[PDB]
Amino acid sequence: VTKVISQASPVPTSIPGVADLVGFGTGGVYIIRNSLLVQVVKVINNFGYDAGGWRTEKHVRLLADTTGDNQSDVVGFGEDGVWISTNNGDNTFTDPPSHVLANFSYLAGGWRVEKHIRFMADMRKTGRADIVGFGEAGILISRNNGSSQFAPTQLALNDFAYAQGWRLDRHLRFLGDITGNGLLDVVGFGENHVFVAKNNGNGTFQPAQAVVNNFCVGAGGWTIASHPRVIADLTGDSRADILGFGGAGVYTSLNNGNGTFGAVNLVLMDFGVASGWRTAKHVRCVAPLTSKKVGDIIGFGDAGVYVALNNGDGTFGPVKRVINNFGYNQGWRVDKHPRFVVDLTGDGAADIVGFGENSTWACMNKGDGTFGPDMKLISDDTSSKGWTLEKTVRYAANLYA
Ligand SMILES: CC(=O)N[C@@H]1[C@@H](O)[C@H](O)[C@@H](CO)O[C@H]1O
Ligand SMILES: CC(=O)N[C@@H]1[C@@H](O)[C@H](O)[C@@H](CO)O[C@H]1O
Ligand SMILES: CC(=O)N[C@@H]1[C@@H](O)[C@H](O)[C@@H](CO)O[C@H]1O
Ligand SMILES: CC(=O)N[C@@H]1[C@@H](O)[C@H](O)[C@@H](CO)O[C@H]1O
Ligand SMILES: CC(=O)N[C@@H]1[C@@H](O)[C@H](O)[C@@H](CO)O[C@H]1O
Ligand SMILES: CC(=O)N[C@@H]1[C@@H](O)[C@H](O)[C@@H](CO)O[C@H]1O
Ligand code: NA
Ligand code: NA
Ligand code: NA
Ligand code: NA
Ligand code: NA
Ligand code: NA
Repeated sequence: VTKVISQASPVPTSIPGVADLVGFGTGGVYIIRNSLLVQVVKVINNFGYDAGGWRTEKHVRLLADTTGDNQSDVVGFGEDGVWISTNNGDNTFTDPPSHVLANFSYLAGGWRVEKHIRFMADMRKTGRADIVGFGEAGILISRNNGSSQFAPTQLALNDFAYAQGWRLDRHLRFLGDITGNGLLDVVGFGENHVFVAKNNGNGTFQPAQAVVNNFCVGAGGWTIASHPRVIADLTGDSRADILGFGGAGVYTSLNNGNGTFGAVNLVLMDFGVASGWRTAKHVRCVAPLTSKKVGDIIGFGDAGVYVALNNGDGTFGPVKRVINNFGYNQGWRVDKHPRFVVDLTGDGAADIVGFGENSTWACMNKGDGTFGPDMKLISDDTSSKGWTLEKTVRYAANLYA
């Protein structure tokens, strides 16, 4: 499946891949390298609640390859600027980090978690991640010129920002390739339309185009509170399609190939409000779980994990409960226990990992969207050891492969 960057998952993982685990703890940054010999390693005495004053409410902490060597670096949008610790290649990182740009931050640029969105993305196919912010006047990009040299911001597009009415309480913004050229374009679920903007390849976009009169708060009644939406390749043409978890169930609009979109269809009467699904208590994802390399549906519900497998064309097979765990009825809580659907084995079929009450747990995908037994990986990065949502950040991320 293709690289999609979203508000919900700003650190994309690779398909295929062997994702590592990263924790921005109170004392700093810790990693669990995906390997046969499992352990927790502290790598930076920074980017933490008690290690530099990092706060979920004011700052953004991410992983992205900022150098082009295919290793992920630690990036923090802090109080006064953007701070980077680079991956040394051997499960260590530079410490202290370096401040590379006095912008995209609370006091330098006036950026706010409540109003603005900050991502890291290779926007020009350089192999390096540029800074991309949806701010006040539009989308601002700082070009990564290599060797920690970040160009001052340029207004990539005068849209998808606070001045054009975009709000985190009402709308969704994504980066994803909707044309097939390998460049990340902008997809925005606005007030009355899904808009797209095509990437020019040089740090700017074409003007936005309304492509679907649906999936929005003012078109079809789609709320952030009840109806999560994603973009993902549902068909295998490498272009992002639209999928929504609506009232009745799952709605899709398939990309025509060029970033225009087809009809809106209800393709599955499950995973919606009508079948009991709730943003407050459940996790719904789209990720490849089989050899077809298209988006399948995963849902951490009450009784456990439910999957519907894509037939290969954006329609789905029956819903099956594949694991009687990671669900609400086994004590998993959206506000305490992060759960991710990511490739941990390198075969292209996404696995399940969860940071539980006492242990990190995983289940291996057998390659066909069925799973093995719940495996206990390690008793760290968990609630019981002080890792809370309010004070810490945890990701699955490809640090190397
Ligand atoms: C939240 C934040 O920006 N924290 C930074 C910290 O990472 C850095 O070590 C320090 C250097 O003086 O400056 C603080 O502002
Ligand atoms: C929150 C926000 O968008 N702040 C930007 C700032 O990052 C940029 O340096 C400046 C340049 O004019 O424009 C502001 O609007
Ligand atoms: C929040 C939202 O949807 N804002 C859009 C804006 O992006 C678009 O450029 C404008 C002109 O069509 O229409 C507004 O409603
Ligand atoms: C939030 C939601 O599910 N909205 C759907 C909308 O997308 C669909 O177009 C309409 C008629 O089919 O039914 C609404 O309930
Ligand atoms: C919120 C939730 O878990 N809903 C599930 C639904 O997906 C499933 O189709 C049904 C039959 O197993 O069981 C419900 O409890
Ligand atoms: C939220 C959480 O961690 N729940 C786990 C559950 O998945 C596991 O089946 C059980 C028995 O080991 O232990 C619980 O603590
Ligand atoms: Na790198
Ligand atoms: Na490196
Ligand atoms: Na900040
Ligand atoms: Na594109
Ligand atoms: Na597609
Ligand atoms: Na896998």
